[PDB]
Amino acid sequence: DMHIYELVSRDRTHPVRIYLLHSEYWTEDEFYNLLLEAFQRSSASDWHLQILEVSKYLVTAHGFVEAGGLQEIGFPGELSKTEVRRRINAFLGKDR
Amino acid sequence: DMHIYELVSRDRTHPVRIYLLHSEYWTEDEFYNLLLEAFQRSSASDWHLQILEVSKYLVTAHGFVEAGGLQEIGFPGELSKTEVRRRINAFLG
Repeated sequence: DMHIYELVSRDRTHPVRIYLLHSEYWTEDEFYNLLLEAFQRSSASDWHLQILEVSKYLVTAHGFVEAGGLQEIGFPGELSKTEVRRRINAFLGKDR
Repeated sequence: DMHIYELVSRDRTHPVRIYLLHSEYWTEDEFYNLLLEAFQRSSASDWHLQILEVSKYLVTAHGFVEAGGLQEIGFPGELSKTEVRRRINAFLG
């Protein structure tokens, strides 16, 4: 039962999202503490670059594996199966 | 490599997020088609129940694996390594 750890570099037009996987659960505090650890062997760059370094350290030092990305599909819970199917068909066009 | 597929059921009080992992990459369209595929087998329920049926179908029929959840930390891209450290500490204490 794997767990997902995301690191975000916030930006107006060029945000960075890194999704890491681990087989174990890390509490939020443990998670933050991991970044402090990374902060010791990495350069003093700004976050948009530092995020890359922290990711590299979690992977090498603690067994996180980087995922290729995340795709999402959402609907209101109240939405009938017919309207869901409606919305999906409209989205798919001829790729059905 | 490994890819994440998240199904969301939006609600006023009990939103539900389900995170699925797969070894293989599926386009959004293919992911949508997977839902239609599951719809062939599933009940006539509203989405808040349907989502659970779709998840189970993706898992048992398509080799998707459910993840336990998702945790996230974010900072402004422009933020210095110095201030990042300070926020982390502020949060921890």
